[PDB]
Amino acid sequence: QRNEEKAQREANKKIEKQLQKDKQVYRATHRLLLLGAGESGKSTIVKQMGIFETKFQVDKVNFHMFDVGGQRDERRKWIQCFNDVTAIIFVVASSSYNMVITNRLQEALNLFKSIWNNRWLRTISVILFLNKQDLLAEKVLAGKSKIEDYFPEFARYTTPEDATPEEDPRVTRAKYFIRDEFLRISTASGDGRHYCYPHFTCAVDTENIRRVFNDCRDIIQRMHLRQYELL
Amino acid sequence: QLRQEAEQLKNQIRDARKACADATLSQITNNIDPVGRIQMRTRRTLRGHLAKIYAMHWGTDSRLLVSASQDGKLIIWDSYTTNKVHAIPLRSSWVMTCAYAPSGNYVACGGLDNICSIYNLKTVRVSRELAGHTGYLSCCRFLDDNQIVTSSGDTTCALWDIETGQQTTTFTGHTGDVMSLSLAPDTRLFVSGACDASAKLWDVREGMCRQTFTGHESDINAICFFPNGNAFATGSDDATCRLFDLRADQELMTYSHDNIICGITSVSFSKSGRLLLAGYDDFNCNVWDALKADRAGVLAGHDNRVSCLGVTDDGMAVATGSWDSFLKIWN
Amino acid sequence: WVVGMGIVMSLIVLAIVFGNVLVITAIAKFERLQTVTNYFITSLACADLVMGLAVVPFGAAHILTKTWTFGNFWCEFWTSIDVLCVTASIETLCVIAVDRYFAITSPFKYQSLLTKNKARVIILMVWIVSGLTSFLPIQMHWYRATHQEAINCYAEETCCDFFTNQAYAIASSIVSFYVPLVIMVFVYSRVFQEAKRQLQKIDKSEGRFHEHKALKTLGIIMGTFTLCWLPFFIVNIVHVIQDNLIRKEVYILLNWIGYVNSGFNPLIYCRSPDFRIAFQEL
Amino acid sequence: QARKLVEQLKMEANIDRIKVSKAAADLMAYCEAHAKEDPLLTPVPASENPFR
Ligand SMILES: Nc1nc2c(ncn2[C@@H]2O[C@H](COP(=O)(O)OP(=O)(O)OP(=O)(O)O)[C@@H](O)[C@H]2O)c(=O)[nH]1
Ligand SMILES: CN[C@@H]1CCc2c(ccc(O)c2O)[C@H]1O
Repeated sequence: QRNEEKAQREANKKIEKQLQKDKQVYRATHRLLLLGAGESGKSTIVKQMGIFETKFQVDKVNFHMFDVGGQRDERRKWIQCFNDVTAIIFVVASSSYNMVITNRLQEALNLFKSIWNNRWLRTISVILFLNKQDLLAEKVLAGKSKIEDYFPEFARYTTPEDATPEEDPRVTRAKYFIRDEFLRISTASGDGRHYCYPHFTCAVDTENIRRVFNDCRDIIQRMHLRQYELL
Repeated sequence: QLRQEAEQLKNQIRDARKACADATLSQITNNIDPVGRIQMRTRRTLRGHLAKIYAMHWGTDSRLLVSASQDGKLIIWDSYTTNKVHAIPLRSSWVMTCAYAPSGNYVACGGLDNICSIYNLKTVRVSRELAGHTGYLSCCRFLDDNQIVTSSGDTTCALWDIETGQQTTTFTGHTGDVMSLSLAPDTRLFVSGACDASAKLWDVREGMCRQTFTGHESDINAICFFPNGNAFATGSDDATCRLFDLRADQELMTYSHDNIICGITSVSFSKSGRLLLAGYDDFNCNVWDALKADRAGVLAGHDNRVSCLGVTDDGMAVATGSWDSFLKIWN
Repeated sequence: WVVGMGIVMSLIVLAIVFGNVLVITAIAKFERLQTVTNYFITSLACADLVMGLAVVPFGAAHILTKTWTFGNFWCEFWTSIDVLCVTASIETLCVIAVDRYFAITSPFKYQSLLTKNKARVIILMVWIVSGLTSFLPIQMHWYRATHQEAINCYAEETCCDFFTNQAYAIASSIVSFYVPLVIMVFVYSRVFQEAKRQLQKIDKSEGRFHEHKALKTLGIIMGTFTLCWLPFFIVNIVHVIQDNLIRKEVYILLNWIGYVNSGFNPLIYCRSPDFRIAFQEL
Repeated sequence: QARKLVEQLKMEANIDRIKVSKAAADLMAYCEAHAKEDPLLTPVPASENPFR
């Protein structure tokens, strides 16, 4: 009677003391979601620098990434669980305009549009990696394949003046056209609540973790600035 | 040729149940007295979860309950004195369901890792792990201490043998993800609602579907048995609830309002089956009248979306959980 | 004019108490407003409410009746409450500015830097330093002047004026209004720089498909506080150095203009959807 | 797959079903009979309420 009540309170105090230590670790870590178009080469990006999870730390900051391979369907009912993540990483193979496999770039664009316009992912940014740049450069330098045959809008495109090519002008024009194809979808739907950070990625890059770190820093800083009515 | 016969067979089934609609449930219960107005108040508030809450299950003793959260904990509460009894950390932080054994010795869990885990409360360490599903688990219910039924996102359900960890039987026939299930009071039949807007009635012992109901328009999110056991109710994300009768093999009544446009996350019945409690996407719960289809109360004490709801076996309290990491007891 | 002047002073008391009580009740009643940043706002609201309840009515009565009737002890108690409430309100704005500075400039370490216990310790320290500056020197007669007029003022029982020496006036000015001014200036310059650089980045990366807000917000925040409190803390230093340059009426008028600032804090630090919804619910 | 779908429909279509006037009456009678011990319909006194 009297002794039982005190016994219960003893166990509650021990449990509540453990939950305080767990809250410190939980609030100091950042969660990322990794997506792909099906044959985009996202496995290599993970390898170099049900559900698969990985942990890494840069500049004494803890990150923790999620990859889903146990579920493969055109309907993503589980996508509503990832509405508290810091950012989403989207990997797309940019050198697959001619591969019907209806081509894979159009499917990737449709997937990006579906993810962007979602009732739950309305405040989440996307870090976009445009993988397989060397293959794209080689195929563009090859005269046989023409993007305008598959993408008719390419017949009336010019390289932007405010560009930073390294490179023959043809491959730069192709890369910027492909990047703009995603940017035009990104800009229209959202208004300041989230942004997109496109990057050009290859199989020999080792600075991708720095890019993720900087993009997350920008995401949090912009979130705070918008919250304090300064942006 | 074969497809022609299936269309012909589906034609007579609609005609078979069309001649059985002598009247509607609404006409018969027009002379019944209204329930009136029902107002409830919060009695307890449970705190301690660091993230949003997906699952909740009452105990058979109507005193203890379990809850699951995205931060990776499985906390057992004491609803009377508001005291934490256990806190089981999980290997995977993505959890979608939980269950509490009728005897009170075990607790199950599952989620995005396609695995169901059983814990031994009275010994707390992992006892068994069940594998074989190719999709995320959506629900799980205990039949006994040695057998459990699970549903997953690979459009299949299964019955497991905990002692050996093997699927005794498998139920197939759905075309979309199975979202929920509920067992009969006698533990001989169960129903499942899937994303193809259809519900099915199965047989645990034999293992084949008996009847199919296709009244809804979109994905079915919740399902529950009538206390009698001859009827059940469903809830989809088109802001409608429907009541289906097993012996008549069709739909009896629809619960909807013109001021509601959000989806429905959970449903449950009262002790007598007169009241129907459903949780919505618009941050609050509503209370209906099963025999008349009119609103009788509103529970609006939550700050984020209500994801789970349950009623005690003795029917003294109602517990709800939401995405703001809080549980509330309404009496 | 006494009837008209008393009407205006009656509306000032009502405005201060009405806004501050609403903010305090809204935060406590609702669980979504229990953030760390709201503790500083709660402390500032409590200080402003104490000011409005304890300083404005008695000062207004003293001005209107032209005589002090409560004795030679309640005058000193009222002066101590006045200094304590003024000092502890300006120093909370500094804490809010530093909080925003740490939130924006260093986003990864913000959660570790600020904790509820740390917030409580900081607030208690601020209030303790405010109490040490007001009650301790005043109640021990270390602020007393030396000229014959001050001696007569202290001897009389119906007179309750303010006379002080050079050291106390200079020291009290700096703790209440000068150290906190440069700190917020330095903070907000860096905040503006960060906002402008982020805007430049967004324009560079996304310009073809498409700083008034930050400038306007910072201008409001700085201008209200500065225009309310700078002239008084300038004339406070000037009068001790030059005796005949400043009159008593100007001193009182500038002090009251400073007092008025307590009724504007809810209109500045409580504009957000979470606060507007809470106000609508109540 | 086509044959299995046709077989299931034939097996399901051959069942006996009662009219709605009987099922509605059964649910109404059950609710009327068991509405006595429904604590949610009629609030219980605070003496017998464990949560208050
Ligand atoms: N040149 C080049 N080849 C790549 C690149 N990324 C992947 N590959 C090729 O992909 C082959 C192996 O496949 P993975 O790297 O695992 O890519 P994946 O299997 O399609 O990954 P997922 O489909 O997302 O699971 C390698 O032999 C590479 O030749 C790239 O960025 N550049
Ligand atoms: C009676 N009015 C007082 C006079 C001096 C003084 C005030 C406020 C803050 C200070 O640091 C002061 O030294 C004024 O409120």
